[PDB]
Amino acid sequence: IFKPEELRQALMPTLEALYRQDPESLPFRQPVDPQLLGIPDYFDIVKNPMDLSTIKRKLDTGQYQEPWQYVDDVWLMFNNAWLYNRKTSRVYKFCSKLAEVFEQEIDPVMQSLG
Ligand SMILES: CCOc1ccc(C(C)=O)cc1-c1cc(NC(=O)c2ccco2)cc(-c2c(C)on(CC)c2=O)c1
Repeated sequence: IFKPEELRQALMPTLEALYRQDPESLPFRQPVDPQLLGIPDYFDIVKNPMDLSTIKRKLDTGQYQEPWQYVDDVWLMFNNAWLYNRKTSRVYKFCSKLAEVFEQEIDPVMQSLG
């Protein structure tokens, strides 16, 4: 069992590492609005959307019961972007950079938790 403050203290640095990536985190900081972005086909392909602001709010307000729920949401965000965007596209490459950063950061944090 995990207290929400314990999860926030341990996991927020891994999320901050993603936010720190500029420009690579810019497609992921807010939820995708297909109308604003001019990609109205998005929700036909991405049925379970996820973004950094949602993950941050969940961590801030205690909505995760255990750390693998947070890890699941981060990977859901990455997988959505790799599914929707073409392999040669800017956003796909940005996602791959974030995933490389996350893999480096999450491993020892989960070991300390556990
Ligand atoms: C239509 C192509 O855009 C996308 C396509 C797909 C996806 C996904 C996540 O699958 C995301 C984006 C996307 C990209 C960028 N920026 C750059 O790519 C960039 C910045 C600098 C160089 O490149 C910003 C935003 C964005 C958001 C989410 O919220 N806002 C204002 C709140 C935004 O501006 C969204």
